Amino acid sequence: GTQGKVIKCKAAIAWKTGSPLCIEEIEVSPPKACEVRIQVIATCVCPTDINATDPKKKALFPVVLGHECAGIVESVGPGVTNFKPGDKVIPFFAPQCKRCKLCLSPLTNLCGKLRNFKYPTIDQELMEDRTSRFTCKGRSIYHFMGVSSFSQYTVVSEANLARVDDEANLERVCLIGCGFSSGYGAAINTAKVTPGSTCAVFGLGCVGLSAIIGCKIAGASRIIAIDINGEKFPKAKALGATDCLNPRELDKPVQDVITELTAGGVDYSLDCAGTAQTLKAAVDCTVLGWGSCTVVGAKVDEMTIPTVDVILGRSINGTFFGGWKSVDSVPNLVSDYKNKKFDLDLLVTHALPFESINDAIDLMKEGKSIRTILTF
Amino acid sequence: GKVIKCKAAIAWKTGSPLCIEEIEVSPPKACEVRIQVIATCVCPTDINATDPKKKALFPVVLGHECAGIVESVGPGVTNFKPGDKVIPFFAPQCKRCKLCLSPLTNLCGKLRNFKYPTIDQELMEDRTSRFTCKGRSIYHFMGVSSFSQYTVVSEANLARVDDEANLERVCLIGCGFSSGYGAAINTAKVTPGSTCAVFGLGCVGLSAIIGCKIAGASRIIAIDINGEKFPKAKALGATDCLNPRELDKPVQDVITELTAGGVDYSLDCAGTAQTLKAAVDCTVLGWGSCTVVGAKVDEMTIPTVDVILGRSINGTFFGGWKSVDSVPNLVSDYKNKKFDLDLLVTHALPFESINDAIDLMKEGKSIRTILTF
Ligand SMILES: NC(=O)C1=CN([C@@H]2O[C@H](COP(=O)(O)OP(=O)(O)OC[C@H]3O[C@@H](n4cnc5c(N)ncnc54)[C@H](O)[C@@H]3O)[C@@H](O)[C@H]2O)C=CC1
Ligand SMILES: NC(=O)C1=CN([C@@H]2O[C@H](COP(=O)(O)OP(=O)(O)OC[C@H]3O[C@@H](n4cnc5c(N)ncnc54)[C@H](O)[C@@H]3O)[C@@H](O)[C@H]2O)C=CC1
Ligand SMILES: O=CNC1CCCCC1
Ligand SMILES: O=CNC1CCCCC1
Ligand SMILES: [Zn+2]
Ligand SMILES: [Zn+2]
Ligand SMILES: [Zn+2]
Ligand SMILES: [Zn+2]
Repeated sequence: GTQGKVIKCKAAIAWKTGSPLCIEEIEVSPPKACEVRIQVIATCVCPTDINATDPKKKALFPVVLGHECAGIVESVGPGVTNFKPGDKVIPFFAPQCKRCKLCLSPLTNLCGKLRNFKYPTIDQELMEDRTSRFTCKGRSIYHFMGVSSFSQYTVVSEANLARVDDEANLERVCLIGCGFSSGYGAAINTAKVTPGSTCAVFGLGCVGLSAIIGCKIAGASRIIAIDINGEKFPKAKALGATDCLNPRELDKPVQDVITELTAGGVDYSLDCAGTAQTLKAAVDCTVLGWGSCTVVGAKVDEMTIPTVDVILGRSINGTFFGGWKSVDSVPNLVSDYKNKKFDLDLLVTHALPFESINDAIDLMKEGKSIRTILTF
Repeated sequence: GKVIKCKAAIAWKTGSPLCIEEIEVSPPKACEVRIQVIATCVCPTDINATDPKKKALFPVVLGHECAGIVESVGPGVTNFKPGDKVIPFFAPQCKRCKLCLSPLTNLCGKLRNFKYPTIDQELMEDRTSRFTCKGRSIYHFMGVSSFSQYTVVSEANLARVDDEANLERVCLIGCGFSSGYGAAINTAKVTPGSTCAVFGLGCVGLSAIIGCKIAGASRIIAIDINGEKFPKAKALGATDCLNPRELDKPVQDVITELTAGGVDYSLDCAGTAQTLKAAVDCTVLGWGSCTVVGAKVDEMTIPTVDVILGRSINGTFFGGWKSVDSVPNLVSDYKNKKFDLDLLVTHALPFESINDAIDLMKEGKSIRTILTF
């Protein structure tokens, strides 16, 4: 684990699609220029990781999945000075090189670092110099979304991580790595929820729940939580939801129930589920004139919206990592948590050994968990 | 309260052109004004009403883009008097509802059908018509019905304008110009130094180009499959012109390459499945904004990834202008030469030759044909 030397450690590898992850012993090369090798302390399983193991979806194999985590810097490549061994950090799929047009713009959190703009899931599958830091059984392993946290040690670009509070609880702040930040920021930054406004959140998993926390912090007077899984309602309400609706138990489309309940629709809707149903419902349930729909989750490649709807005032946009300038914002979210601005503990339903990663996956696929904290 | 006998164009049924008929225009009741139409244009929306594939009501007095003068006002009306120059419009501002009070929209509670606005405001406020022809009551069209020497509109559908206004040009403010102009300024919210793309170069797209220029855009790309529309687009500010028919690559890729990433704002003033798709594709990632103005199809398919990567989509209704309050100002701006509406008028024809104005429009030979009496 010493600097400059290759590290051998446990990691979950997906040798191919539609298969369960395999606990292997891999070789993690040392960081090259502008890279940082991190000791992953805690990591969660995000549906996007599972999505990668879906035969119906495009992906690269073999690969070290995982991208939501927190850890400690083990070593930094040549020329790196903003990071040093011992620092607590949180990597993320959304880079912020701070040295490009996109990074300079206050209108986006995208970065010129990103290359693929049609399949973000298969981008950042290798380091800058198009090579991998991972090796297992003489084979080269693909990185995932610039993070690959399903390994006790991973190497990431400097543009893909932030140093956080020295006293940050790595087993909770790891949620800031993707899930929490994405939903929280979708409400605050992308949808731009305003005080006294009404909101609708579709999908009550970690993202949807964080979106609710965000709407609450933003001052929404009413937050309608929608999910086909009634179990998700208690946690939703505990986080600020004022109304809960299960499309499965309604005789009318859920968007028409929301419209009636609010006498015209909500000011802001956030789809944190992403199905054909939710995407359409998320747009329909907003008020005409100024209704705003924000796409957060997306299980489908397209959404179809009537021309008359946009003409009559409905707007549609979407988020990428909650609209946060990652490097600058992540440290702030960690501080907000330290100051108890929101409670990340309510997002953790399970905590298993890394070896039990496949069980963490099943729990999620089965919708029996929000987030499962995996530790090595 | 005299009943006026005049000529007007009536659409008796779908699939048939308008007919010049002698009609009886009843006097204005409460909160109403009887206008003497001085100049009116045919808008593609007027033409669509007679298209079998489109929802519409019959019989009907079509038209909604015009300018005229007050012939007589209804009981209690004080904001209008005979002789005042006025401009009616489909976007009402009754100033008696919740929507009118809201600074986040220019919609109005007077509107009732939000799925088919073209068949809305088909009758006055008291659900009765002011038009009669051969013992038959005729529907009004979008609260205006300008294809008549005289028409009656709700007070919420008109505004008094500058006494020295050239009704022969300011009539464009009744719909086409206001919508395109406002789409750029109010809806897309074009910013100084920005790059824009305008699809469809008819009266709306051209006005959108004018809007983009006034808003300070530094680059305005004009796209149309009809190259004959470019000269005027350039005359109004277009910096680049692209004809999809003459490009081997999809026009959106050409726009993206020509701008190294796309434009900041796109405005679709054509409305086909292709332009709507191109309008979104050609915007930059991160903050690209597509504003739907024209719409020939009921739906638009947006890739989920586009929105996630920063592109946004919205639409305009009468250019987002609070009609009653804004219309008078647009007239003043023209008076002050803030922009020149004369360029939008390509032809002039006697009202009775309305069907010829319609044919010109369908041949793509015109922007706006003024119909006079
Ligand atoms: N845009 C961005 O930057 C990000 C997007 N995401 C995406 O957001 C989504 C949500 O993430 P998680 O909360 O972690 O996932 P999750 O699987 O825990 O959440 C899905 C929830 O939506 C519900 N649902 C499914 N179909 C539904 C329907 N028809 N109507 C209502 N509810 C329905 C489920 O019952 C479940 O509670 C995922 O699709 C994920 O890939 C995650 C991070 C960032
Ligand atoms: N949202 C709102 O409140 C309003 C919407 N409109 C609508 O806006 C649209 C435009 O109105 P006008 O300028 O008066 O109509 P128009 O018929 O004169 O304009 C259409 C123009 O687009 C071009 N075009 C057609 N297919 C094209 C393609 N694939 N690519 C590029 N250009 C293409 C045509 O050659 C033509 O020059 C109409 O659909 C109209 O109903 C008009 C007023 C207000
Ligand atoms: O879950 C993490 N990341 C993904 C979510 C879908 C859009 C791109 C980023
Ligand atoms: O062209 C004039 N008006 C259009 C405005 C958008 C709705 C259909 C009517
Ligand atoms: Zn994720
Ligand atoms: Zn950057
Ligand atoms: Zn019109
Ligand atoms: Zn009103």
